[PDB]
Amino acid sequence: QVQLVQSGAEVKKPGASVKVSCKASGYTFTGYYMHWVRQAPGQGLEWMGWINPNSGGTNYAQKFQGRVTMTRDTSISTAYMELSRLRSDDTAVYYCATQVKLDSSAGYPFDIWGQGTMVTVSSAS
Amino acid sequence: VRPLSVALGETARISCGRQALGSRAVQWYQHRPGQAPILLIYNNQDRPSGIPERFSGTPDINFGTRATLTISGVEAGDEADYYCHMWDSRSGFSWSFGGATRLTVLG
Amino acid sequence: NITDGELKNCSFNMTTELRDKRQKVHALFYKLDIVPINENQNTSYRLINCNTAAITQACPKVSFEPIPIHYCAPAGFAILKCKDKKFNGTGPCPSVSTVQCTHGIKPVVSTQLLLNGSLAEEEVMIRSEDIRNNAKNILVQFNTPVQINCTRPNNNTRKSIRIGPGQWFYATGDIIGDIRQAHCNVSKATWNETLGKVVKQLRKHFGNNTIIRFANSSGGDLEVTTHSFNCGGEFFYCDTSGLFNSTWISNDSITLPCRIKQIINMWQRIGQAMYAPPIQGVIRCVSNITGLILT
Amino acid sequence: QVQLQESGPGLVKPSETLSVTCSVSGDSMNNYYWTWIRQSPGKGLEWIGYISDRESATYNPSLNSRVVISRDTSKNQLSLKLNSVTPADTAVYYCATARRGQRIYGVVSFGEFFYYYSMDVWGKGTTVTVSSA
Ligand SMILES: *[C@@H]1O[C@H](CO)[C@@H](O[C@@H]2O[C@H](CO)[C@@H](O[C@@H]3O[C@H](CO[C@H]4O[C@H](CO[C@H]5O[C@H](CO)[C@@H](O)[C@H](O)[C@@H]5O[C@H]5O[C@H](CO)[C@@H](O)[C@H](O)[C@@H]5O)[C@@H](O)[C@H](OC5O[C@H](CO)[C@@H](O)[C@H](O)[C@@H]5O)[C@@H]4O)[C@@H](O)[C@H](O)[C@@H]3O)[C@H](O)[C@H]2NC(C)=O)[C@H](O)[C@H]1NC(C)=O
Ligand SMILES: *[C@@H]1O[C@H](CO)[C@@H](O[C@@H]2O[C@H](CO)[C@@H](O[C@H]3O[C@H](CO)[C@@H](O)[C@H](O)[C@@H]3O)[C@H](O)[C@H]2NC(C)=O)[C@H](O)[C@H]1NC(C)=O
Ligand SMILES: *[C@@H]1O[C@H](CO)[C@@H](OC2O[C@H](CO)[C@@H](O)[C@H](O)[C@H]2NC(C)=O)[C@H](O)[C@H]1NC(C)=O
Ligand SMILES: *[C@@H]1O[C@H](CO)[C@@H](O[C@@H]2O[C@H](CO)[C@@H](O)[C@H](O)[C@H]2NC(C)=O)[C@H](O)[C@H]1NC(C)=O
Ligand SMILES: *[C@@H]1O[C@H](CO)[C@@H](O[C@@H]2O[C@H](CO)[C@@H](O)[C@H](O)[C@H]2NC(C)=O)[C@H](O)[C@H]1NC(C)=O
Ligand SMILES: *[C@@H]1O[C@H](CO)[C@@H](O[C@H]2O[C@H](CO)[C@@H](O)[C@H](O)[C@H]2NC(C)=O)[C@H](O)[C@H]1NC(C)=O
Ligand SMILES: *[C@@H]1O[C@H](CO)[C@@H](O)[C@H](O)[C@H]1NC(C)=O
Ligand SMILES: *[C@@H]1O[C@H](CO)[C@@H](O)[C@H](O)[C@H]1NC(C)=O
Ligand SMILES: *[C@@H]1O[C@H](CO)[C@@H](O)[C@H](O)[C@H]1NC(C)=O
Ligand SMILES: *[C@@H]1O[C@H](CO)[C@@H](O)[C@H](O)[C@H]1NC(C)=O
Ligand SMILES: *[C@@H]1O[C@H](CO)[C@@H](O)[C@H](O)[C@H]1NC(C)=O
Repeated sequence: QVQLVQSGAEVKKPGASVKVSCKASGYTFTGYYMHWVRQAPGQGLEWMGWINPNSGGTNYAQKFQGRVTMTRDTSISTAYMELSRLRSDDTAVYYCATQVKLDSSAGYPFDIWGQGTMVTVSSAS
Repeated sequence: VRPLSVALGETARISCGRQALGSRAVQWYQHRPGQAPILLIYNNQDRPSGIPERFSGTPDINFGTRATLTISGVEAGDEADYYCHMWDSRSGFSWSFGGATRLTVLG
Repeated sequence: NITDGELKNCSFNMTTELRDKRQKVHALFYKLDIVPINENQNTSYRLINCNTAAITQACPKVSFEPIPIHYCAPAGFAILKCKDKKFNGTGPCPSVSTVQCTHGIKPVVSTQLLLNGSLAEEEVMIRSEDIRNNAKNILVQFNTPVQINCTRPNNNTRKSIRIGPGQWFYATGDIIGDIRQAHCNVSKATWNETLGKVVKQLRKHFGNNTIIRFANSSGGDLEVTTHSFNCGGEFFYCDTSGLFNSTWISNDSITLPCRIKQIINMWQRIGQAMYAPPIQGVIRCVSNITGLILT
Repeated sequence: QVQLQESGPGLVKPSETLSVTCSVSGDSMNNYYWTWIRQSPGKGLEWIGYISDRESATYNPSLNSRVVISRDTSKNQLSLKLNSVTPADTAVYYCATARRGQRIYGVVSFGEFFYYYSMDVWGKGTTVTVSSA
């Protein structure tokens, strides 16, 4: 079935790098884009960027310019997301979305989503 | 150590033992036993101050040639040991002067 | 022994026509076609592609030079050509003509920069499908071609060795001359004038007073981050960061470095990898850069 | 228009300090480089190393790196210190000057050039013979 699995992450300390995954199945993985979105607890959504797994061409917003890196391993149809030099306001939940099925041909909007992983940070233990 | 006997009136040509690979820059030196060594040619086409214009250098254009110092109109003063100094691109930094040659005149 | 590098000399065992004899041959390989296998920490190298896919050679009796190709419709159909000087991409076209079939087309492969295309008329063209969304590449076509000269000053040598009964294997046996990096030059004043023209034309779609800035590629590959093309029988990869490094508001030519690959994976697929034979002598390619592709 | 005149002990037992100073007479030094040359009877000239204003002291990779060159701007002199000498090291020592030039064949932006030193003005040179007697 068309779906996306993720891997839950533990709380990280400030100044560390997180590792986010997103694994798809079913439909062909090298045909459509894939976006990354974040949701803060008690606020609205905010878009992070979009990666094209066909050729590795990425494009992300200016809010995270120079701090996030997106890769892809099409040999096993999995994505990745790295982020170092963290802060305290980056406590949120992350999602990876696609546009596998829609009558229109434009890239937006995306409909299918995944489980999602809530990442939060703590200064001390 | 390699001698070369050329009588008076003949124009001789002495070359360097070690060949070069690529862009080249050769310097020449002359040394008499007991005297001080003085350069002859540098940059393969330049002439220093205080030398007769009888030693024609070897221009390095359209790489594929070699380096050789010729002597035109040899006199009594042109009889000593010669030294060749090579500087190229595919060898790095040259330290030693390498082998030398010795010229002898007849009559 | 160049003291403190782009290529490396590798020696290895190879078969012969006689099934019991084994010879030892040496060749030169570029740094982008070799991956270490030990890492702890000695030097024992291997190729890049035969961990995942197979490899075939391109015997040099054929050439890759692009030639004009006309697409001609069969008996019963027809082709309609529009001749509007303000064709923004979609909509009606007043001047329509019917031709037997089209003119020559040069199927040249390129990335981030079109080459040997068709010049516009009286203006530069800025086309796209939807401009108000960041999911469609935007095409730009100039009105005057810019000259660009790529060159690899090395002097290679083709060395052929036997690999079996009736087969042959070519390699770059030796480099004779001066080890230097292959580069590419582009005029500076013409480039700045063309960029001024294109930003003046682009200002029509984004308000009459805005700030336009350029930036280099984002990254994540070796084919869609640099400027990739082929000429003289060799594939180049020339960095293009020294071009989109300006900011616009309200005879000293530019140079660009280039790397060279041999084991390419063009026409993205699995199970196939095309080797490229080396070209003998020197290569010098002049081109008319005309296009632009911008996200 | 500079002349260099060297002075040394000449006879010294092995494994002691051998210092031969080459005093300078002429114009002041601001850009020229200096070099020492050793010549043994039966062997050619030995380019041991050069000195510059950047306190750079490099030598041949086969000279065991046991000799040091120094320059004092107070006395305006140049000296050398070579310890642990061997009686088989008798030779004449010249203190000369040299100039650095560059040769370009490719593109300067990528560093397709290389340097080379040429000794234009020379000195006199004296012979030092070391032994246990
Ligand atoms: C893409 O674009 C790039 C961008 O330019 C191109 O890159 C250049 O590429 C060319 C060739 O590929 C390359 O030229 C190479 O240059 C060397 C060196 O040239 C220098 O020196 C010689 C000789 O000189 C000395 O002596 C004269 C006379 O006494 C002095 O006036 C001079 O100052 C020099 O003194 C220097 O040495 C002294 C010690 O001897 C020292 O004391 C001094 O302090 C100095 O250091 C010059 O002749 C030469 O210049 C010339 O240019 C004139 C005008 O055009 C012409 O009349 C003659 O050519 C003249 O020689 C230069 O000054 C040459 O020897 C090589 O032959 C070669 O030309 C150049 O350096 C690269 N870089 C630049 C910035 O240009 C690239 O080629 C291009 N590629 C493609 C594919 O398009
Ligand atoms: C864009 O079009 C260019 C045509 O102007 C083309 O340049 C030509 O490319 C060839 C390929 O090697 C060069 O060499 C050809 O011509 C020489 C002439 O002696 C032949 O000996 C060679 O065998 C070969 O046929 C040309 O010199 C070069 N220029 C011209 C004027 O023909 C570019 O290659 C094209 N761009 C790309 C990316 O392909
Ligand atoms: C590459 O290197 C080749 C080998 O030296 C060289 O070839 C020859 O050209 C020189 C120069 O005229 C001749 O003297 C020689 O006889 C030639 N030999 C052969 C076998 O052809 C090439 O000229 C070099 N490449 C370039 C572009 O100069
Ligand atoms: C790569 O290594 C090979 C073998 O070590 C080199 O081939 C020889 O090169 C040396 C130069 O150091 C010559 O003395 C030999 O005569 C050559 N042949 C053999 C059979 O050893 C090769 O030159 C090296 N590559 C480069 C670019 O230097
Ligand atoms: C690319 O190569 C062409 C061909 O050499 C260059 O064109 C010429 O320019 C030089 C000097 O600028 C003139 O001596 C030639 O007569 C010109 N020939 C032609 C046919 O126009 C061109 O300048 C090179 N590009 C760059 C940026 O230097
Ligand atoms: C695009 O241009 C930027 C401009 O600097 C390049 O920037 C940086 O990254 C380098 C290595 O990753 C660092 O060494 C620089 O210090 C750093 N500079 C800045 C201002 O951040 C970037 O590498 C270029 N990208 C590509 C793909 O070439
Ligand atoms: C095959 O048999 C022959 C018999 O002489 C022997 O010499 C040879 O070594 C054998 N095969 C190989 C390649 O060893
Ligand atoms: C061939 O392999 C043997 C051992 O596998 C090795 O000793 C030898 O060096 C190889 N040949 C060459 C030319 O390196
Ligand atoms: C082209 O013009 C038509 C006419 O209004 C318009 O609908 C369309 O959006 C335009 N497209 C572009 C890419 O300018
Ligand atoms: C881009 O332009 C700036 C302007 O000063 C310059 O410092 C920088 O070196 C340029 N980048 C490249 C890659 O040339
Ligand atoms: C490149 O432009 C020049 C100038 O218009 C033209 O003469 C040349 O034919 C063009 N190149 C090609 C391959 O058409």
